[PDB]
Amino acid sequence: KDELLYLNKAVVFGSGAFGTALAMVLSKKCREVCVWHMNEEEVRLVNEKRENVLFLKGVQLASNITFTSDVEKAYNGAEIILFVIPTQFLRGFFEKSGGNLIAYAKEKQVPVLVCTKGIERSTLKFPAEIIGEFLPSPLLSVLAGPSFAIEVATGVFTCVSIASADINVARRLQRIMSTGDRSFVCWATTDTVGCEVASAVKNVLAIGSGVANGLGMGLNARAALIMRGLLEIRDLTAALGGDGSAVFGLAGLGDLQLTCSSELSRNFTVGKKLGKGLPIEEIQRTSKAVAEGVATADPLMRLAKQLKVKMPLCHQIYEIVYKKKNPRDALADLLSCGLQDEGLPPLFK
Amino acid sequence: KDELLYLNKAVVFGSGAFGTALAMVLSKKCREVCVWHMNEEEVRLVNEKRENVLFLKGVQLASNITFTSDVEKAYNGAEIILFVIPTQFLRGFFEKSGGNLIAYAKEKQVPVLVCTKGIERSTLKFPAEIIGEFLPSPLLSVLAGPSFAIEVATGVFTCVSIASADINVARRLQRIMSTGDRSFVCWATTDTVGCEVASAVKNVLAIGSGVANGLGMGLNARAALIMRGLLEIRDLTAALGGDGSAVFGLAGLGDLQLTCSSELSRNFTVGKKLGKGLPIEEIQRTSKAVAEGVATADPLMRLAKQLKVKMPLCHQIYEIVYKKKNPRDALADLLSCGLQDEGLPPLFK
Ligand SMILES: NC(=O)c1c[n+]([C@@H]2O[C@H](COP(=O)([O-])OP(=O)(O)OC[C@H]3O[C@@H](n4cnc5c(N)ncnc54)[C@H](O)[C@@H]3O)[C@@H](O)[C@H]2O)ccc1[C@H](O)C(=O)COP(=O)(O)O
Ligand SMILES: NC(=O)c1c[n+]([C@@H]2O[C@H](COP(=O)([O-])OP(=O)(O)OC[C@H]3O[C@@H](n4cnc5c(N)ncnc54)[C@H](O)[C@@H]3O)[C@@H](O)[C@H]2O)ccc1[C@H](O)C(=O)COP(=O)(O)O
Repeated sequence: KDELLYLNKAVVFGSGAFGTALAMVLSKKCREVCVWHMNEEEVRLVNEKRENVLFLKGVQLASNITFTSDVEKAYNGAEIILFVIPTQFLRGFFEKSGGNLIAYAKEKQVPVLVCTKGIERSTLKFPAEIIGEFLPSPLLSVLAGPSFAIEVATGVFTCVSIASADINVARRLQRIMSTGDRSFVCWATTDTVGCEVASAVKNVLAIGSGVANGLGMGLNARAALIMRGLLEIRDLTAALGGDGSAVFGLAGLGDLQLTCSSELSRNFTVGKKLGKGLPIEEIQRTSKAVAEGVATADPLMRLAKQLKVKMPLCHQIYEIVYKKKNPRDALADLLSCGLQDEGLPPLFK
Repeated sequence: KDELLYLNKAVVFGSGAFGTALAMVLSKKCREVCVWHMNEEEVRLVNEKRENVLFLKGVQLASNITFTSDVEKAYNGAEIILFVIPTQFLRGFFEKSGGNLIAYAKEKQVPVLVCTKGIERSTLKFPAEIIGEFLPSPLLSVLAGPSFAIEVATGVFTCVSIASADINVARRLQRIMSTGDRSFVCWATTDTVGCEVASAVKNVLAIGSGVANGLGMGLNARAALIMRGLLEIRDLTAALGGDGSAVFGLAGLGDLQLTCSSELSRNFTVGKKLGKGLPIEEIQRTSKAVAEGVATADPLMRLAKQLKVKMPLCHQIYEIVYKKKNPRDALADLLSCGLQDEGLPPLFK
């Protein structure tokens, strides 16, 4: 079935750049799209201006997108639910505001699409695992790929993966999310673990790429970091029981290479500033958008230690981000290994 | 052993941007480096200016680099030979000027490092196979990775792969080419087929990335092209009997992602101009540097046909370059497939 599905209503819990961008996609597919934001005064401003002046400036909202601070008005009648709340705020949302949403989603068996990327600080859980404490796992699918919000929001060609345990669920969602003007194209997979691992780790690597840039290194170095970094995604995926199909697909390779290669990435930008010598405390004090890699770096290290997975690049980035290791010392220690084989396994016999 | 090796002399056959860049690397490892160039008047100019004003403007040559037009003086006493002559000119060099060089390399068993990328028009041969008509296989190794000439020549951090059938040869060359200031770092491998396929095909794909950019597409689109394109490298590598370890290594993923992402790529730049509406004939007449993808695209299609390997992106790129196909029509034909699975095989159970 290559034919598109359309809905009466979608709800997006996530008022940031990406939640808004995905609301813009859904506006083409749904009669009505509701976006939930926590602050009522800010909601009124966004609705009045027909522009998310908080988190996606310069993009006029479609008329069929409405912001609200009322969780129940947001989800009522929704036929798909998207979560795009940043990782470290997801749990709080369900604890504070999620009770009746949970009962609704369960009652009406509403598909949930997790678009958040990262690892939660103390629990070491991926976003879908956080959500899985509150909602049944069969309702949960994962969206992941190279999808900068500004390009997605304005309908510039974008490919993403949708992962679900059951491939027929992924294929249905692919028909809901994909657009007939071919601006947003989804590809189905079952590798939910590979998708979420790649998504979380790629943000940490992107800080590394930004550090390289800030230190005055070039495009050759960036390419080397992407290539060696993907190995870390691959090894963690294997240790966590993922089948690894996502690693060299849109969620892994595609998103990793995208995020490591542009200042549009908030994580890249954090890296650049660290490489130029700013402390993380000042970066984060003056930042108006979430850089998930910052909070992910520590729980990623703890998870990898637990599973005995060596992640040399992510380890040094963690040292820079959380232990104030001078980026030049981190670089030196990274390259202290001496000469080696590329060391990749054959794909073929 | 990971201690560096130093030579008395190296010779580089290839006076272009990359040959000159690699001579700059070798000037750190060798007492003397000779670069062969076909034209004596231009040789005198380069030597006088202490700058390759023909093909690498703005970079001052090390004092221990000398250009020459005399083949026999170039290789005399050299303990490594690099070939960096563009693919379509390699054969002519051996037929017209290579007789004594060939005897020297054989008699003294001098390691030869092939740095040229592409596929030769009539024969469908990779650069090491062309050279392999004249020099025996145990002397041939291949250099491949994300290594833009300007960054290499000026000592900005670069990683490359060196492939040889015997891993011990590759590891020896790695010790000769890698620098102690850690500016140029080599990784050993045996996947010579994978390296050379990736090197040839990535140039064609880079034209495609350029076309996307010239058509006004964004970074999300670029990431998708890189991800899908690598599958074509992978499939062709399998058909040609490579073990595929290089596909997601520096030669494949690394070099592809680099070349598809920067106007420093000659092939990207050709693509961009094609995407903007310029005919290939105008591009080629105002071109001051080789775009290997242009000439490669034809034999690449013939080889893929011969092997029954589908290469959907490379096919459309070939149509744009050789058959006057409107880039917008090529894009439409690419995007007419309907919704699919990502369809990558698992790496693990
Ligand atoms: N922005 C993107 O391009 C992008 C974003 N994501 C993910 O989307 C998630 C949402 O982040 P966002 O980009 O929408 O973030 P803003 O920083 O734009 O929004 C902040 C939201 O958080 C709320 N918020 C802020 N503070 C609080 C507190 N204290 N409490 C509760 N709620 C709060 C606020 O009200 C907004 O709703 C996050 O997990 C990202 O990893 C995935 C895909 C893409 C891209 O493919 C991508 O991955 C981009 O890479 P990158 O390197 O990430 O740019
Ligand atoms: N330039 C690079 O950054 C680069 C270049 N290469 C390869 O190096 C090989 C040599 O190319 P070059 O870049 O040095 O090319 P110039 O165009 O700089 O030199 C032309 C040479 O050809 C001679 N020449 C010119 N016309 C003739 C004729 N008619 N007869 C004989 N000899 C001739 C001339 O005298 C020079 O020696 C070629 O196969 C490339 O694929 C690999 C690695 C890198 C980079 O990683 C890389 O791959 C770059 O990607 P890209 O997309 O390619 O930019």
